[PDB]
Amino acid sequence: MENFQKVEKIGEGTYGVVYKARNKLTGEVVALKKIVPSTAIREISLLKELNHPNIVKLLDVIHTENKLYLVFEFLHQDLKKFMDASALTGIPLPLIKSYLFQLLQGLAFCHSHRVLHRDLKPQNLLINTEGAIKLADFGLARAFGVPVRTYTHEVVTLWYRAPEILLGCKYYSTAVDIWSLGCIFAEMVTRRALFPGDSEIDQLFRIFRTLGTPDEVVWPGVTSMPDYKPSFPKWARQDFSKVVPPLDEDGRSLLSQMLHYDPNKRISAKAALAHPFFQDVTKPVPHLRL
Ligand SMILES: Nc1ncnc2c1ncn2[C@@H]1O[C@H](COP(=O)(O)OP(=O)(O)OP(=O)(O)O)[C@@H](O)[C@H]1O
Ligand SMILES: [Mg+2]
Repeated sequence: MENFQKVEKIGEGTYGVVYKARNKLTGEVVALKKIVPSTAIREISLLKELNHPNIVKLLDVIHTENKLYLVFEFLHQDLKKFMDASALTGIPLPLIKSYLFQLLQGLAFCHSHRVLHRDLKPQNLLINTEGAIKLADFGLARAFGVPVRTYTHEVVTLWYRAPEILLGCKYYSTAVDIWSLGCIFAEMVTRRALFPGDSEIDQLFRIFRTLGTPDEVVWPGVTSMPDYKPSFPKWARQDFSKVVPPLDEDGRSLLSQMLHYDPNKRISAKAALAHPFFQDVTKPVPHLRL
């Protein structure tokens, strides 16, 4: 830490506080996260080689006196803040599409190396002035554990959690990050979270009320999951024309496949990049005021 000057406190999250800092020798402006168990050091160290332009770069790992400091590339804004700033107008569709496309490329890269994010959400999607968007904190949930409250006792967002996780599947796949991104895609288009649950049962029941209570027809094996109960109410599925209205039929087809109940059938990131929705994809630059 003596090599870094804390410029400001950016925020705090699940695992610790994040500061904007300046490297006192390289001159570099970085984001410093102050979070050590053996398995986590090893796991965090492999993240250093998972480099991709749509993944926030992990520059260095500082393990000192029982404390762990992760040094990241710094981006000027997160997607929650961008959404809140664009609320009156909504993010134009071409930027939504470009962002979704780029995040899918990030996901196909990590997923092809068998690494899952596990906790995608707007705060973990960072943007710059050029039109790029990157996934932040990739791999940290597996490296450290995912607590019900943050280190600041603040609540864990359930809004983007895939239903297999909520139903108690222990070994879920890379399909959980596709569910999350699907949820974030719907939220960019409508300017409202898709499933804002405020407890596990609330989250699950918000899914069931839009997508229909899953059964053995749509998801073979669902009724035998750990937290599955035969007493769950039976709600009908709703039309995506009603769920994300402005979106065209390519968008709606892609989103429903990203929200498939059965994780084995949900589209993978690589097939999603070939969907017809991305046929006219471009890379606009956002209106960003730093
Ligand atoms: N590399 C980074 N560059 C710039 N700002 C960042 C960076 N990483 C995190 N921040 C921002 O700082 C704030 C704190 O992030 P942090 O990761 O602690 O919590 P979170 O993303 O909301 O939750 P989680 O801890 O589960 O990731 C968030 O708004 C995040 O957007
Ligand atoms: Mg984060």
